Amino acid sequence: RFLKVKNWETDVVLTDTLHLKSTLETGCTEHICMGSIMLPTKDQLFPLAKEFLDQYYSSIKRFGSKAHMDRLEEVNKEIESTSTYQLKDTELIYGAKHAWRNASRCVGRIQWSKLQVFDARDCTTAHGMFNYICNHVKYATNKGNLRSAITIFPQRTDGKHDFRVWNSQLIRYAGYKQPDGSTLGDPANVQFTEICIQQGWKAPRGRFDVLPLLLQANGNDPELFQIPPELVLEVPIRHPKFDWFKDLGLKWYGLPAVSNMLLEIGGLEFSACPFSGWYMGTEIGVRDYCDNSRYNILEEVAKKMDLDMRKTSSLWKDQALVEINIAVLYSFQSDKVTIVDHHSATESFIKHMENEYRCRGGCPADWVWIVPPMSGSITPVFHQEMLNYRLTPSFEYQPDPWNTHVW
Amino acid sequence: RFLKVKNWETDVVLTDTLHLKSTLETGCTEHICMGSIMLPVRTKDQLFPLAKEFLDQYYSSIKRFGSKAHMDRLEEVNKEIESTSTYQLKDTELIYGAKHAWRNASRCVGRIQWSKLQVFDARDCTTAHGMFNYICNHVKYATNKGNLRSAITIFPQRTDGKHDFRVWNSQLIRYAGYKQPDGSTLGDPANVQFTEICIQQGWKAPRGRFDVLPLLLQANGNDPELFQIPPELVLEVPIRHPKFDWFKDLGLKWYGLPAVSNMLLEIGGLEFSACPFSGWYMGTEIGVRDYCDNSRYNILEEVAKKMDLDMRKTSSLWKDQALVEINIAVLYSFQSDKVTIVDHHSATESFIKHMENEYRCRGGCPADWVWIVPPMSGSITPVFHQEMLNYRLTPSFEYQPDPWNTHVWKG
Ligand code: HEM
Ligand code: HEM
Ligand SMILES: Cc1cc(N)nc(CCc2cc(N)cc(CCc3cc(C)cc(N)n3)c2)c1
Ligand SMILES: Cc1cc(N)nc(CCc2cc(N)cc(CCc3cc(C)cc(N)n3)c2)c1
Ligand SMILES: [Cl-]
Ligand SMILES: [Cl-]
Ligand SMILES: [Cl-]
Ligand SMILES: [Cl-]
Ligand SMILES: [Zn+2]
Ligand SMILES: [Zn+2]
Ligand SMILES: [Zn+2]
Repeated sequence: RFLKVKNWETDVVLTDTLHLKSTLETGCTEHICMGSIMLPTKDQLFPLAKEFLDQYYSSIKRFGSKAHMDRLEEVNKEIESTSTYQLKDTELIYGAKHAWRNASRCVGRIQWSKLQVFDARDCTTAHGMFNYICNHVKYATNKGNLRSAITIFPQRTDGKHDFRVWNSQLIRYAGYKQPDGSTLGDPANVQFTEICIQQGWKAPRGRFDVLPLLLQANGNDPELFQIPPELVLEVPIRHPKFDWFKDLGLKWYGLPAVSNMLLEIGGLEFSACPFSGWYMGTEIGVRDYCDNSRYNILEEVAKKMDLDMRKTSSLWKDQALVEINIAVLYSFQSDKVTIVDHHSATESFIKHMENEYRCRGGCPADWVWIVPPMSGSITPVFHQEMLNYRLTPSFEYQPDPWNTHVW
Repeated sequence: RFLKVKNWETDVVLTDTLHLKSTLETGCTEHICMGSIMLPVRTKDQLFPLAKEFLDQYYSSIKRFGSKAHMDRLEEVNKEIESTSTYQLKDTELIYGAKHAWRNASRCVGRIQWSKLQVFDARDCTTAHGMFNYICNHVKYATNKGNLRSAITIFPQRTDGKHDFRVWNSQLIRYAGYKQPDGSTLGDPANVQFTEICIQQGWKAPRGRFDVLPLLLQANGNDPELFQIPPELVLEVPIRHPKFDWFKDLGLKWYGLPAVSNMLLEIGGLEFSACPFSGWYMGTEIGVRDYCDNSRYNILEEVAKKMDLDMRKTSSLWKDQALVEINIAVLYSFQSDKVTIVDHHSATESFIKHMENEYRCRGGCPADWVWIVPPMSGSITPVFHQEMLNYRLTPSFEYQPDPWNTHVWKG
């Protein structure tokens, strides 16, 4: 009921009391831990509404006030009548900021209160969606000086009028299977690229083709739109000491913008809610460049470095991995595009977590994701025990729309 | 029930049925996952089912389930429990149990080797002097002049909890740590408390950076006694780097035999509180944890200085660069001196092959991702993208409290 977490580097011990407000399931049981599994009605809605409105009213120091009670009744009334309800703007901004606050897999949550929420609940068409998105992209990008944002489209109704961004991120590179058997571009986006072509996109068939947006308004069939190239800030990748690095032909985009998740606030479901921040360097240099199912360039970089690749024990993979990550950071910094390295991001997070422990009573965190995908042990999060539990408002996974949408 | 795990690199999906045999708890609930928490006398009543469980597994493994030998063994154990409150394992059962506790060790990446464990039965041991002899023998055998062999030594089981055998050392071989008055630490900061006990017990500390600790050994619940391991039995490797000639002048060395001696072995409900076991090192345990943890030798700054990296900002990745160089050094030194060691790529690759084979033949392989993923370069190893299920099978190794915390002193 009071839970202790220890830091094995500093001996510091912290007490979590926030977990007693956990609600959704973890996937784990007393018999089996699923901590490393990536995906482990009117009657239903009012409790969720109440739970949310109670936390909102508590947060502005107005708990049990007539204004609190009157909103509970109003929402109760509207649920009884319409089977759903509408959030006040203040509630929407609170709910969104808190869904980020509660994202146990996010190392960047120190920034959670500074989120810019764009309310797009008046949107009715895919063209309208496209406009809201370009606006979000321009605002978030800010000529390289990135600002966090989320844009919130209309909430689910019957579940057959869903708004969805079919892209998994607003900005991402196409993937194509070649007669050769190999893959050109990003292998992660092969499927989504084919649907784009099936829908009518003229693919440039290159290595770094920014995908078009495929947008679904009001449950209608989704539509293609090209983001104005001038709004997609990209960074060519060079290394501060290896001149040959640039020749590998590498570049990436400055804006990480997740667009396939669902935002849940007070039982209400926001199926299109793209949100963006800025990159931690390892996301591009370790995952995007170096996963075997991604650009997979470790081999080619190690070769240009003339490392000995005869035996794994030379740590050639590791040497190359560092230099690739050095080059990413260097390139973003030289072009004045916001980026954070994993030492700085995790130090910031440990500061955030201690802040949350004193002020909120805990900070749900998923160690498997919070510890960076390289040099884990030499970052201050490795030795930090974490408790992982689900608080609402939250971001949730949802299935890809092509598996569900009826044409 | 069937449980699926996926590999996000290869899309290979595996099905777990072995979790149905799980017992003890994880610490987790449907409301809270404690997957990253490091640590979240038995009655006749609880003992016979534990024994039966174990002997059913044992007789299955040998294709003799339900046999006359099986049933006679259940009955023989049952009555021994009735009349003595405990029972004795056959040697065959002990070997099987120990091998399985390793096979079931969800935090161990080295499990491909589980079936080749040399088991030394020390249940006839009665004194600390006897323990010391058993341990020197274990060390000499396991070390094998640098061609390392896995081994475990098993001392008598717990009886009433007042007569425990305990190795007070957390590992058989480890370096002393000394807190200086100015607040610095000489040698290994992990062993300061234990070093202090040793000294209090009469150990004459050399007070150097790499002093091999004496063994502190408790037999039959008696006060523990000090013994120095013969230096000729302690294999050590001077650490140097294949390209950087100044690396040797850091004065680093490490011991070749990792030998955990503070855990408890549970088999068939019996508790073996002194069961030191050893294998060989994965390079990162020395180069990442032992050398570069801030609470350990903490040499990252010194190495980076000598390399003349840009240390003005974390974003040059100077710490990562030095980390890789130190780990390169450790593996190069070990290989050159022909002392068994495994790099993290080869170890995790072997583990994945082990794990898949365990799914085919056993219906699962419980694994703790937090420990299985190496402490550097996680994502470029094949375990990072591997979903794992963590649950507890017996026989097992368990944590137990440090003995200076519970021991009743006799004087
Ligand atoms: C401001 C800069 C931000 C940074 C540096 C950052 C960092 C990260 C990282 C590194 C991960 C996954 C671990 C990895 O990729 O290695 C992640 C996950 C996540 N973040 Fe952030 N984040 C930022 C902003 C945001 C914002 C603005 C939101 C929402 C408003 C958000 C919500 C999430 C969620 C829901 C996940 C989990 C995604 C999933 O389960 O797939 N983050 N974050
Ligand atoms: C043969 C070579 C072996 C290798 C390379 C190896 C490797 C490792 C590593 C790397 C870890 C923890 C992860 C880390 O420290 O970064 C570990 C943990 C562990 N291994 Fe092994 N292992 C070996 C042999 C053994 C043997 C012989 C046993 C027992 C019979 C054993 C049982 C365990 C246990 C119980 C843990 C968890 C320790 C704890 O919770 O503190 N391993 N192993
Ligand atoms: C808003 C925001 C900003 C920012 N800078 N970064 C993000 C996360 C984006 C992200 C995108 C993808 N495709 C995969 C992962 C990790 C996928 C993963 C992680 C682990 C630990 C294991 C595994 N199998 N997969 C993270 C969001
Ligand atoms: C028999 C054997 C052979 C072999 N090569 N290695 C071992 C494991 C030895 C070991 C010893 C210590 N002191 C700490 C750890 C990990 C400590 C740790 C890991 C993680 C993931 C987090 C954390 N806080 N602490 C492991 C046993
Ligand atoms: Cl990405
Ligand atoms: Cl990934
Ligand atoms: Cl160690
Ligand atoms: Cl550690
Ligand atoms: Zn769990
Ligand atoms: Zn990856
Ligand atoms: Zn450590």
